[PDB]
Amino acid sequence: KHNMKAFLDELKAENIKKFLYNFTQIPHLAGTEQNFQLAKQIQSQWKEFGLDSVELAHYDVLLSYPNKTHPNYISIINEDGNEIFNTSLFEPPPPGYENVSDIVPPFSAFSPQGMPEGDLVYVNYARTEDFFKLERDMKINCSGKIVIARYGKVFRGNKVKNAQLAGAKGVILYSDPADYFAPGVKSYPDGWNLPGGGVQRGNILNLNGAGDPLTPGYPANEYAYRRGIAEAVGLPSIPVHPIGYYDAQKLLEKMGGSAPPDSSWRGSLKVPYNVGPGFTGNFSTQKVKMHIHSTNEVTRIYNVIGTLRGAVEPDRYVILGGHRDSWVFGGIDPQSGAAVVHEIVRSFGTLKKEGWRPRRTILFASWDAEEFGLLGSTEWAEENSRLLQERGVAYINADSSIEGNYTLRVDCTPLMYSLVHNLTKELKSPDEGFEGKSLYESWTKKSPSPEFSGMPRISKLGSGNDFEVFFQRLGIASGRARYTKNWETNKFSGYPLYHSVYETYELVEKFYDPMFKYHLTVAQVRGGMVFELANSIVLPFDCRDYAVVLRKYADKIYSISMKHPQEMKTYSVSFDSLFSAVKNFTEIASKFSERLQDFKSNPIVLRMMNDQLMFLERAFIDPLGLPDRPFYRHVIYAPSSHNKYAGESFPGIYDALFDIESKVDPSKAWGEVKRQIYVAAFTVQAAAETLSEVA
Amino acid sequence: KHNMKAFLDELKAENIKKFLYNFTQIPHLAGTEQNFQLAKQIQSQWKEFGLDSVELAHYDVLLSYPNKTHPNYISIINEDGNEIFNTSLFEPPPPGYENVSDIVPPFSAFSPQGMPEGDLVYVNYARTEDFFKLERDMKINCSGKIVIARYGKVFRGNKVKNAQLAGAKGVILYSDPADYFAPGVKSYPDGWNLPGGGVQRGNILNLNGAGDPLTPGYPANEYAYRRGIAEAVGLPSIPVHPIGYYDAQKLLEKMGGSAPPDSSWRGSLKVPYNVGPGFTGNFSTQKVKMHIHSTNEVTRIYNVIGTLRGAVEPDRYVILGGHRDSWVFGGIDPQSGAAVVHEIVRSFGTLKKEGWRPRRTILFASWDAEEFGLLGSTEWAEENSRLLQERGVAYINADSSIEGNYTLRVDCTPLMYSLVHNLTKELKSPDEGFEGKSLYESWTKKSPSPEFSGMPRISKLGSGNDFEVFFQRLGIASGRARYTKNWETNKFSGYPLYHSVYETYELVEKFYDPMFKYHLTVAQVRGGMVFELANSIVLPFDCRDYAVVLRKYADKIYSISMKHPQEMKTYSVSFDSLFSAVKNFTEIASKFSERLQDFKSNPIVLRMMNDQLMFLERAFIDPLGLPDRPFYRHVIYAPSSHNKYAGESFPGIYDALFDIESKVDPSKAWGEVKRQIYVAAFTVQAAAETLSEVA
Ligand SMILES: *[C@@H]1O[C@H](CO)[C@@H](O[C@@H]2O[C@H](CO)[C@@H](O[C@@H]3O[C@H](CO[C@H]4O[C@H](CO)[C@@H](O)[C@H](O)[C@@H]4O)[C@@H](O)[C@H](O[C@H]4O[C@H](CO)[C@@H](O)[C@H](O)[C@@H]4O)[C@@H]3O)[C@H](O)[C@H]2NC(C)=O)[C@H](O)[C@H]1NC(C)=O
Ligand SMILES: *[C@@H]1O[C@H](CO)[C@@H](O[C@@H]2O[C@H](CO)[C@@H](O[C@@H]3O[C@H](CO[C@H]4O[C@H](CO)[C@@H](O)[C@H](O)[C@@H]4O)[C@@H](O)[C@H](O[C@H]4O[C@H](CO)[C@@H](O)[C@H](O)[C@@H]4O)[C@@H]3O)[C@H](O)[C@H]2NC(C)=O)[C@H](O)[C@H]1NC(C)=O
Ligand SMILES: *[C@@H]1O[C@H](CO)[C@@H](O[C@@H]2O[C@H](CO)[C@@H](O[C@@H]3O[C@H](CO)[C@@H](O)[C@H](O)[C@@H]3O)[C@H](O)[C@H]2NC(C)=O)[C@H](O)[C@H]1NC(C)=O
Ligand SMILES: *[C@@H]1O[C@H](CO)[C@@H](O[C@@H]2O[C@H](CO)[C@@H](O[C@@H]3O[C@H](CO)[C@@H](O)[C@H](O)[C@@H]3O)[C@H](O)[C@H]2NC(C)=O)[C@H](O)[C@H]1NC(C)=O
Ligand SMILES: CN(C(=O)CCC[C@H](NC(=O)N[C@@H](CCC(=O)O)C(=O)O)C(=O)O)c1ccc(F)nc1
Ligand SMILES: CN(C(=O)CCC[C@H](NC(=O)N[C@@H](CCC(=O)O)C(=O)O)C(=O)O)c1ccc(F)nc1
Ligand SMILES: *[C@@H]1O[C@H](CO)[C@@H](O[C@@H]2O[C@H](CO)[C@@H](O)[C@H](O)[C@H]2NC(C)=O)[C@H](O)[C@H]1NC(C)=O
Ligand SMILES: *[C@@H]1O[C@H](CO)[C@@H](O[C@@H]2O[C@H](CO)[C@@H](O)[C@H](O)[C@H]2NC(C)=O)[C@H](O)[C@H]1NC(C)=O
Ligand SMILES: *[C@@H]1O[C@H](CO)[C@@H](O[C@@H]2O[C@H](CO)[C@@H](O)[C@H](O)[C@H]2NC(C)=O)[C@H](O)[C@H]1NC(C)=O
Ligand SMILES: *[C@@H]1O[C@H](CO)[C@@H](O[C@@H]2O[C@H](CO)[C@@H](O)[C@H](O)[C@H]2NC(C)=O)[C@H](O)[C@H]1NC(C)=O
Ligand SMILES: *[C@@H]1O[C@H](CO)[C@@H](O[C@@H]2O[C@H](CO)[C@@H](O)[C@H](O)[C@H]2NC(C)=O)[C@H](O)[C@H]1NC(C)=O
Ligand SMILES: *[C@@H]1O[C@H](CO)[C@@H](O[C@@H]2O[C@H](CO)[C@@H](O)[C@H](O)[C@H]2NC(C)=O)[C@H](O)[C@H]1NC(C)=O
Ligand SMILES: *[C@@H]1O[C@H](CO)[C@@H](O[C@@H]2O[C@H](CO)[C@@H](O)[C@H](O)[C@H]2NC(C)=O)[C@H](O)[C@H]1NC(C)=O
Ligand SMILES: *[C@@H]1O[C@H](CO)[C@@H](O[C@@H]2O[C@H](CO)[C@@H](O)[C@H](O)[C@H]2NC(C)=O)[C@H](O)[C@H]1NC(C)=O
Ligand SMILES: *[C@@H]1O[C@H](CO)[C@@H](O)[C@H](O)[C@H]1NC(C)=O
Ligand SMILES: *[C@@H]1O[C@H](CO)[C@@H](O)[C@H](O)[C@H]1NC(C)=O
Ligand SMILES: [Ca+2]
Ligand SMILES: [Ca+2]
Ligand SMILES: [Cl-]
Ligand SMILES: [Cl-]
Ligand SMILES: [Zn+2]
Ligand SMILES: [Zn+2]
Ligand SMILES: [Zn+2]
Ligand SMILES: [Zn+2]
Repeated sequence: KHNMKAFLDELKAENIKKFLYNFTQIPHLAGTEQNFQLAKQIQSQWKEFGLDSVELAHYDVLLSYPNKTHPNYISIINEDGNEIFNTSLFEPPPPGYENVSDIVPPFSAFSPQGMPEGDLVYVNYARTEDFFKLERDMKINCSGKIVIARYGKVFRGNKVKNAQLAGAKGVILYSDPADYFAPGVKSYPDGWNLPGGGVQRGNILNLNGAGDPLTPGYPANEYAYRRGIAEAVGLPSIPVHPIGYYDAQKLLEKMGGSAPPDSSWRGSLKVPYNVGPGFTGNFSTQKVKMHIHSTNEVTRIYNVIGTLRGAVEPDRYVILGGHRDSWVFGGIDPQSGAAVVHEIVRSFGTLKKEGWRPRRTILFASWDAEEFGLLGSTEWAEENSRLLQERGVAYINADSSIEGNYTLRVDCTPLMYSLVHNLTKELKSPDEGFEGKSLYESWTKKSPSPEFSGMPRISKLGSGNDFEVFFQRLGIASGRARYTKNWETNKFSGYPLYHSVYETYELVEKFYDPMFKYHLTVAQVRGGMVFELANSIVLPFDCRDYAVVLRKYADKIYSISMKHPQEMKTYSVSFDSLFSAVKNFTEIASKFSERLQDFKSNPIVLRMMNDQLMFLERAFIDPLGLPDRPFYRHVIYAPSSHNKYAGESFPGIYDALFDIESKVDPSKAWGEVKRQIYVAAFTVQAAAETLSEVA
Repeated sequence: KHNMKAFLDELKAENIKKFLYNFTQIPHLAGTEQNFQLAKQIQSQWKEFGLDSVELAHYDVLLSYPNKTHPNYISIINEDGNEIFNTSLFEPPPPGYENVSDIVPPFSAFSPQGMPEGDLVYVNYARTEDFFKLERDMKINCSGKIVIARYGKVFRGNKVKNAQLAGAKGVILYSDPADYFAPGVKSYPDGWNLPGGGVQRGNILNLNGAGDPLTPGYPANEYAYRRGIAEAVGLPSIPVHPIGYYDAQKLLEKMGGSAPPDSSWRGSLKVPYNVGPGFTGNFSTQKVKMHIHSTNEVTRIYNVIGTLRGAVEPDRYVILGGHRDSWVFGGIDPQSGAAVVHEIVRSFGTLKKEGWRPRRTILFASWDAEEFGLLGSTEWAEENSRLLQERGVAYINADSSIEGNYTLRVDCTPLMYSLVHNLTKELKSPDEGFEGKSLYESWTKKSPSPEFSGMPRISKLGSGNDFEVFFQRLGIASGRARYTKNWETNKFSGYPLYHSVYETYELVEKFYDPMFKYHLTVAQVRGGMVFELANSIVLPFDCRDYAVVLRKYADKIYSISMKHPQEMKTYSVSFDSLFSAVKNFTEIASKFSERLQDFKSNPIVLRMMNDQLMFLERAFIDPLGLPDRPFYRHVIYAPSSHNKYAGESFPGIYDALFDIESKVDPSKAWGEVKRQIYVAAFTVQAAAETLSEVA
């Protein structure tokens, strides 16, 4: 029979291995010839795997690259202007890859050019609270200083925005062993830790969902009208560069001025972690000088779009998407995900060649330029937004399949919670000590829900990956799954070799998943979810799960507000409307659920309830967007204004409440709280009403 | 049988007559008790007529009313400050209505309060070109002057905005017999002309689709958060008041300064129509003083919403809507339309009681506060926008059924052109000399298409009525139809007694439609269109008709641009992308049409092509809206920036080109032309692509 089990059993660990090896022998940087040739290989193979159509969709977008003949570096300069210390021009390439060309040296994509000279201030992780501590508590002024911050905790783009708003004239990012060196593990190539010469690449934009900086709202097609660079969205205004911890030690060891304010500001190097500004007495006349010569350039990018036409509802689209572009070899990020997508396509294609077709259309995507700001997925969705909003059932992301080997990690819309629970109960756990047990059992055991015993943790979607346009702009139900580490026993940030040259096939095969069994399990979870979304007669969404989280989020935003009881009295700040809307949502969702369970080969009633299910995510979109963030349109979920990676619930209210006690005009600020309460209450009630009887 | 003919034959002229009489014996001003009691009567009757459900939807919105104890008026004052002439405090009530209370005196709804004193400047119709002539050609400065303008040609709100931007400190509006007195016809009550004491009421807002001034984007429900008045949308900043032509003669007869610049500036009074500023020599020290004391007040309004549930596609909505609120008795505006809606409901209800149901759901609406800025329809649509955008097939408006007795007038989306042609070929002409001929024949004869012999004229939708939210904000196919005058033989504006106390039942029964046959024909057209939209198995829209008009509009916007050949060369301004998109739209629409004609009791293919048809209007919506007009989101059609009543095609391009030769930075201005060309081209291609095969 042609059922989910036939699909899942066709998936092979050994095929994933082969594809990963194939995808990671050379660098595939967005906008380079090698990434175009890999796109053409993916297109050809998806066609031979059996998809009905596979096309390239290309766009011309702003990318950023270092100058090959004028390298970026940082110096300590003396009184006279001599450069007495210079940071590295490249990461020591891994064993066997020392003759690979076209390895892009470490840089901060989209840095402006500059040669700023000045005194260092150390700002910890450069979080919002870190700058609060510096400015308000320690009375340190960053204006005209170069700030040095450790990577970790938050998106680097938020660090740069925070530094900018504090008046820094440049930013140095570095990897502290406290955050990127797990105790007892060796450095690559003998272990999975970051060595001292290793450096994390990454973009430092603040795009807030805009896509290509030059064409917000519209696809960067052949006749697109582009903003000039001065009006581009999201570019930083001060130079930025990343370094490793051998270099960082040399910049930090001479720091003077104030002591760190507590141990949460000290990493693991043998330095005092003084905050500055500037160096101690003997070296006080020495300065730091940045040399940045990267250029921004409009460059062609290529997405691969494959289509498996639905037999019954070809106008309903389930999308499996992940990126192809990498910073260097991309052994984890993204090729451990793309290898998995490639095997999923192969499996669906073998069913297709035996005569099967899914009920709904499945679209497969190999996105380009994700590393430069989610540009490929965003421009494609801008191009096709009318199709996606009227026909998009769901979007399943497929970047890195592993960042650890401990247990499963799922972030998704509440609408997919029951789907995930049910699917993981039918899959085998790959974990040692859980032979013959379900993935649900092992996952639940190692990652319990904080709210309910006997269930596993499923997190909110944040951002920093290609589902952003589909979920937060367009309101299509979205989700992601991968294998992860134990975040309890280990206090380091993501995985140590993230965005480094050392992220290789060998990293994965030697130290993460030698049997490719974790990969295979992630393929079954992603593949399984897509199968169920594309094939179940009733869409596998449970509106009642949204009702439960909405109450949780309402309670949580109310508790933030109730830190300010006097102001709530003075300004008549009531959450009554939001709680009322949530109660109504609960009631209506419960009655909808009964109709769904109880409605006869009547395809119109079915479709009309599949359309109610599909448009429920869509109902939380506000076409006016959030304040000063027009492309974040979902009212329940947005990326945190302080950390793009983290999701925030009732973001409009959260941001109106944040730091409200430091606003100069409290009537005005509490007015905007009330406004946002009204917006949320209205939108929740409106979402609820899409599930009432239609007439 | 239960077919369109049974529906149409059940409609009765004599029922329309009775309903009109019933709806026009007392004033039904928005926000007054009498309009609430009429809402409750409509609700009860629609229930007894057989609808499945009839509810009131109420909102609390900003309205405007004169002060009962502090009347608005205008004076000529002398040197000493004596008021030597005062305009009327009320229109002489018509015969038999002289004891009706609660007749609102003439005023400009939403005028601010003020007592400005100054010299008069006469600005003709206060159009954009009128102010150009004054300022640029005649060198007359309106700054600090009171301007007097004749009603006609454009929405009065645009006149007030133009006066404001010219620096006027107040505006006096008046009705010139040139525009409101048809030669050879007598004054009410002996004819249908405006007498000298008659005055046109109306709002002077510039809302640009926003709805309630205090709650743009969101319904004005019980917990709504309201802008303060200073941040309200669309309110004028200078006092404004309307007068009749006896009063106007007294203000104009002493005007001095420059002569009118040509005969297009002279109306029909025995005055020179001098432009001013100020009065001639003997009276030069006399001034005009306005006394305005109207107040803006948040007031409850009530829409009546009736539902006739669909038997097959209950989640697809065809809406018939028109307003109930009137300035005074509303004999034409709106009750000649509402009487027609009431008979349509009665007819559909008689079919329903014999067991019939339409295929799709039909919603019927009696909107409130249309006269105060389309507030009822807008707030309801803001409330229900998610339902309407995913389920709204079409919206058929039903304000005034007559403004003349010569022939039919239709304004609608190109998608309904074939529907209208086919329906009017099956209806009987009510016209003298066309006994036994079709409405199509008589209409085509008296109102030929300018483009094609053998077809009738169908115009673009403008604005100034309740379809605005449904069409220009939400992208639901919309249309309207009424009986109209011969605009050829008569050079007057709309109908003379528009928004005057003299608009009565007797006006209609004596002078417009004594047999109610024109009413009945409009009921058959509106009713017929609703029937066909709600009941035809394939939605009655022809995508190919959009292709034809899009080419016409492209040619037209290109010709405007080509008035500037040097700039088009210098700035590389190409319309190629827009013509390419239009050609593609034509090709794809033609292939879609063949699939539609040729696709088998397969309900999913049918529905998937009914969804393609229904979402085609929707595809022309840009969620970022037009520049500085976020609630005008349709890219093909918007209300003219110079005249809310008139439709403009490719409005984004049109406005970027308007007066472009007077902009200071031509590179910047031609850049914005190119930007708008790109937006239009992209949107047309995107609309076309919603009609390709779905997978
Ligand atoms: C969660 O769901 C419930 C429904 O189960 C919603 O309940 C509605 O609550 C609103 C308040 O936001 C009620 O509003 C009130 O309506 C009264 C009239 O309602 C009756 O008549 C109307 C016709 O217009 C019918 O639609 C309706 O069914 C009732 O028959 C008004 O008279 C009230 O105004 C008066 O009191 C208020 C408050 O003290 C004053 O400010 C006013 O000035 C005025 O004196 C009021 O507007 C509404 O009736 C409720 N509908 C019900 C019970 O069916 C919740 O609103 C919803 N939650 C959210 C957040 O949407
Ligand atoms: C009306 O409909 C037609 C389709 O019938 C559209 O035609 C497209 O036109 C665009 C231009 O806007 C063409 O774009 C060109 O694509 C070339 C590659 O296309 C081939 O390969 C791709 C894979 O990426 C396939 O998708 C495609 O089917 C072809 O096989 C590029 O190489 C071109 O770029 C080169 O030339 C240009 C122009 O001189 C340079 O600026 C570039 O730098 C580069 O040198 C170009 O991008 C596209 O192929 C056409 N599609 C077709 C024919 O199927 C119209 O665009 C459409 N109208 C509107 C307004 O949308
Ligand atoms: C995840 O799996 C669970 C458990 O299998 C699914 O819930 C179950 O779904 C079925 C089908 O709707 C329910 O069956 C119903 O039983 C009652 C009789 O008591 C009757 O109302 C219906 O005729 C129908 O047969 C079953 O009750 C329900 N079990 C629950 C809620 O515990 C759940 O739907 C799955 N989620 C998905 C697919 O997203
Ligand atoms: C308005 O009325 C006209 C004329 O009746 C409608 O056009 C006609 O629609 C019918 C049904 O699609 C077409 O019939 C077709 O005939 C051909 C054989 O030549 C075949 O392709 C199909 O099997 C079908 O029977 C007819 O050709 C067509 N006539 C035209 C275009 O002249 C029009 O659809 C109506 N518009 C509406 C309802 O909006
Ligand atoms: C655990 N963790 C992560 O998973 C970060 C997401 C990394 C990865 N995303 C990613 O690299 N995206 C790119 C582009 C993101 C964008 O431009 O929005 C990047 O962040 O530079 C992913 O989604 O798997 C994390 C959190 C905080 C931190 F500082 N470092 C890593
Ligand atoms: C012929 N003609 C009209 O039909 C104007 C539309 C009048 C009527 N609409 C209407 O009165 N709407 C109200 C409210 C309009 C709004 O606030 O958008 C008004 O205009 O004051 C209708 O749509 O039938 C016209 C054109 C120009 C002019 F100056 N006077 C009348
Ligand atoms: C990755 O796999 C592909 C597909 O097997 C290899 O590409 C093929 O290479 C052979 C031998 O050069 C050619 O004859 C085919 O035309 C290629 N097929 C394609 C592109 O569809 C590719 O070379 C492998 N890459 C590495 C690094 O091993
Ligand atoms: C990358 O850096 C190089 C070399 O240091 C730049 O090339 C120089 O550009 C300047 C200004 O145009 C010229 O006056 C020199 O003659 C060039 N020098 C050499 C060695 O060619 C180059 O322009 C930079 N590339 C960019 C900005 O993309
Ligand atoms: C750091 O790098 C700089 C730039 O390459 C070095 O300084 C240059 O050295 C050459 C050769 O001595 C001089 O002729 C240049 O004028 C110098 N350029 C600048 C910009 O200073 C410097 O020696 C390096 N420092 C260390 C410690 O290796
Ligand atoms: C793959 O899984 C193994 C099994 O847990 C990991 O290795 C162990 O890590 C724990 C937890 O910190 C230590 O107590 C043990 O000393 C390690 N044992 C062995 C056999 O090495 C391994 O680290 C995982 N790989 C990655 C990259 O996380
Ligand atoms: C308009 O028509 C309605 C309905 O026939 C009249 O309202 C009815 O009046 C009678 C007699 O007073 C009452 O017994 C009914 O309760 C009313 N029915 C309703 C409101 O549904 C109304 O009075 C007529 N108006 C005029 C001005 O003639
Ligand atoms: C309407 O006009 C009247 C009377 O000319 C206003 O009533 C006066 O308001 C002022 C200011 O509040 C008081 O000082 C007077 O004592 C009132 N006079 C009378 C005759 O009552 C009234 O407030 C206005 N109504 C509004 C603004 O809605
Ligand atoms: C125009 O109206 C005003 C206001 O009612 C009249 O002037 C008032 O007249 C009374 C009685 O003579 C005076 O006591 C008031 O002081 C006046 N008020 C103002 C504001 O001037 C005026 O007479 C009327 N003019 C004409 C020609 O009828
Ligand atoms: C209703 O229809 C009649 C018939 O055309 C209109 O009256 C005529 O108007 C024409 C055109 O200007 C004149 O030539 C005739 O003198 C009029 N004839 C009669 C019989 O009155 C009448 O004006 C229409 N009603 C309205 C309000 O337009
Ligand atoms: C920080 O530095 C500059 C002076 O160089 C000054 O303009 C700015 O306001 C300072 N802010 C402080 C001291 O808070
Ligand atoms: C019109 O009037 C005032 C002077 O009272 C002045 O400020 C304004 O600029 C004038 N504009 C002209 C003369 O163009
Ligand atoms: Ca873009
Ligand atoms: Ca509103
Ligand atoms: Cl992912
Ligand atoms: Cl109308
Ligand atoms: Zn990635
Ligand atoms: Zn990455
Ligand atoms: Zn009206
Ligand atoms: Zn009106």
